[PDB]
Amino acid sequence: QDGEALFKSKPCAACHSIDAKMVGPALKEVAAKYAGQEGAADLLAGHIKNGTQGNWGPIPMPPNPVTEEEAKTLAEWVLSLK
Ligand code: HEC
Ligand SMILES: [Zn+2]
Ligand SMILES: [Zn+2]
Repeated sequence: QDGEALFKSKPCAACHSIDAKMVGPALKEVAAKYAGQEGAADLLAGHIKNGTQGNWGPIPMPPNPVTEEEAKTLAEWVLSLK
């Protein structure tokens, strides 16, 4: 599956929109923040799979039910969002 397909088949939409702020940052805003940051795809892939907190606010993103390979597809897709 591609990034947009995984975005809908995994639980992401409970907390994220592509364009609007929900629980987590809008995915276009993640793309904007990490544009030009060397290494961002691997960083986001680990965060999508394993969870993270404190990059955008106090609310954490729990770990997600994704494989490495799904997390990498999703991270590359998120970074592509313009
Ligand atoms: C609520 C329970 C969430 C679900 C389900 C998913 N995400 Fe999330 N995400 C959420 C929050 C609250 C945050 C911000 C955390 C913080 O650091 O303040 C995030 C963050 C992201 C990011 C950005 C990470 C970064 O390093 O800046 C991405 C790319 C992201 N989330 C993607 C993502 C995907 C692909 C999900 C489905 C697999 C997903 N999230 C689930 C909240 C929640
Ligand atoms: Zn597609
Ligand atoms: Zn899967």
